[PDB]
Amino acid sequence: HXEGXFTSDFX
Repeated sequence: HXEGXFTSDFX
């Protein structure tokens, strides 16, 4: 799970 890393893509 990308816990606290949703912005990963937004980059």
